[PDB]
Amino acid sequence: DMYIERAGDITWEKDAEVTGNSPRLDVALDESGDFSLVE
Amino acid sequence: GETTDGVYRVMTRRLLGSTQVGVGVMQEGVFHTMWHVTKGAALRSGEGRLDPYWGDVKQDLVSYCGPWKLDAAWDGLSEVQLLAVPPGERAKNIQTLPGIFKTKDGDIGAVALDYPAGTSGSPILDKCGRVIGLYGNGVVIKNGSYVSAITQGKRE
Ligand SMILES: COC[C@H]1CN(c2ccccn2)CCO1
Repeated sequence: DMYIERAGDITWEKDAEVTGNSPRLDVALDESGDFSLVE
Repeated sequence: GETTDGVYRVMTRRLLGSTQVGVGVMQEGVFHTMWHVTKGAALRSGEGRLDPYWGDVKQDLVSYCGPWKLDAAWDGLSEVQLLAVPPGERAKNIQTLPGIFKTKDGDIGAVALDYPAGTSGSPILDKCGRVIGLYGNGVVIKNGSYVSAITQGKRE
């Protein structure tokens, strides 16, 4: 069986670690909910 | 069980030890997570039971105890925060500027942050703290890096 356990509040943290890029990708979504790249 | 608003880990004792299969959001008495985390199964919160209420495999979303409540949207311009809850690790906010998933049915925001599979269902937030979507359904691009969609449901 699956169970839930609290992990925290949902708040914006000022001065959180800023990382990650912003790629623009052509993608397709199938009936099973799987995303794939369109080329 | 615990009905306080906040982020929660989705755990299972079926496998070896206690394993974290995902994360979710409690808001207005409803638990929100990704479909691939629970497969639509019932959830336990202490002595209490959470039953599925709405779900969709294509959207890869599921709600418990009531209808989907999260309706905030990425403004398409500003940085956001992934409130990542990794297996066995403390909740941690990560700021990023989202990319774009261009589909035949419109554009969706995307976050290029790489975390373990059991981090699926972690909320993405705007500057106001509102949940604009869940992290965990995406694609693996050329250089093997992971890019998740900012997956948001519909509030009826
Ligand atoms: C090279 O690919 C790395 C993994 C990343 N995965 C994730 C990551 C975060 C949340 C859900 N799934 C999907 C499977 O591939």
